[PDB]
Amino acid sequence: ADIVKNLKESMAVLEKQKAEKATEEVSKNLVAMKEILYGTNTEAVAQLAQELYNSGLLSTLVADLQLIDFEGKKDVAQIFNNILRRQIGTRTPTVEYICTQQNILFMLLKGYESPEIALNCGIMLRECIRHEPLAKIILWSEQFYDFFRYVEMSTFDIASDAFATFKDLLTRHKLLSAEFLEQHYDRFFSEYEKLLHSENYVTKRQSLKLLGELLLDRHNFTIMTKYISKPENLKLMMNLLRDKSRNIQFEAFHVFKVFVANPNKTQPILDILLKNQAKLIEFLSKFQNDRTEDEQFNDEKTYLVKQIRDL
Repeated sequence: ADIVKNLKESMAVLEKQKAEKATEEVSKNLVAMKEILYGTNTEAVAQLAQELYNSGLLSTLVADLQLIDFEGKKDVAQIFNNILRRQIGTRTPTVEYICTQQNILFMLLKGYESPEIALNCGIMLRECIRHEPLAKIILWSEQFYDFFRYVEMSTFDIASDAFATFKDLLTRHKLLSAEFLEQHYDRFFSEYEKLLHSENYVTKRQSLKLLGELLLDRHNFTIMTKYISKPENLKLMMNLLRDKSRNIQFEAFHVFKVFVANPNKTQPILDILLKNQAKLIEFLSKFQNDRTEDEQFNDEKTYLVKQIRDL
């Protein structure tokens, strides 16, 4: 693959500070590689693989993102996600590759900090997370907690893009995810509490929704038992219940409804509910009654009311 090497040569030229001739070579080979890569997803022409991996192209394309023009950056993402999906027999060679070249993952993560390459970075990153091995390397790294900064990042676009990656990492692979959340409880949920206190509307919303999703998965049962035993967390759901915004309240309900539904509430949790019994009934009875379509919701409300009434 002359192409692989010309792209690397052509990119090394850009990497300094001719630019037109290289800027134009780079696009061209970017287009050629896209064009080669449109064929199928174990024969001696695994020499092409050995060649790709050896050349270090996949890092350079990621590391050099910023020297590349806007349509170029889409090509890179496309090229890259294409190489990462390919299978040789049962293995996924690129997955094993990046296991040995972890800085590819950490460069992609770090891209959310660059408004000019954020969105390409997330495209490549969500493609990596598809693979338990790379998700695992990202979950167990300290760089993971950068997501709490990025999701409140800047512009709407990026922040929503970071969150989707955030979300996927925490839900796609259940056993690994449950495992992360158990080993990192205090740290993770202290950081998550900060998100719940956010003044940003999209932030509380997304986080609330994800929270309830995290807590209702049977894989996270212990994470959950714990979380719903903390008076502090309950007061937080309850205060989110009176948020000026009907979408926040709705999401807070779904976290709230878990604290109450739990057959064994710790004494502190019980006591909170009882302290505010009358006020709870009065809230629930009036709470978003115009939402009639959602049967499960109506039922949940009607149950909490009895439970509470039944304390």
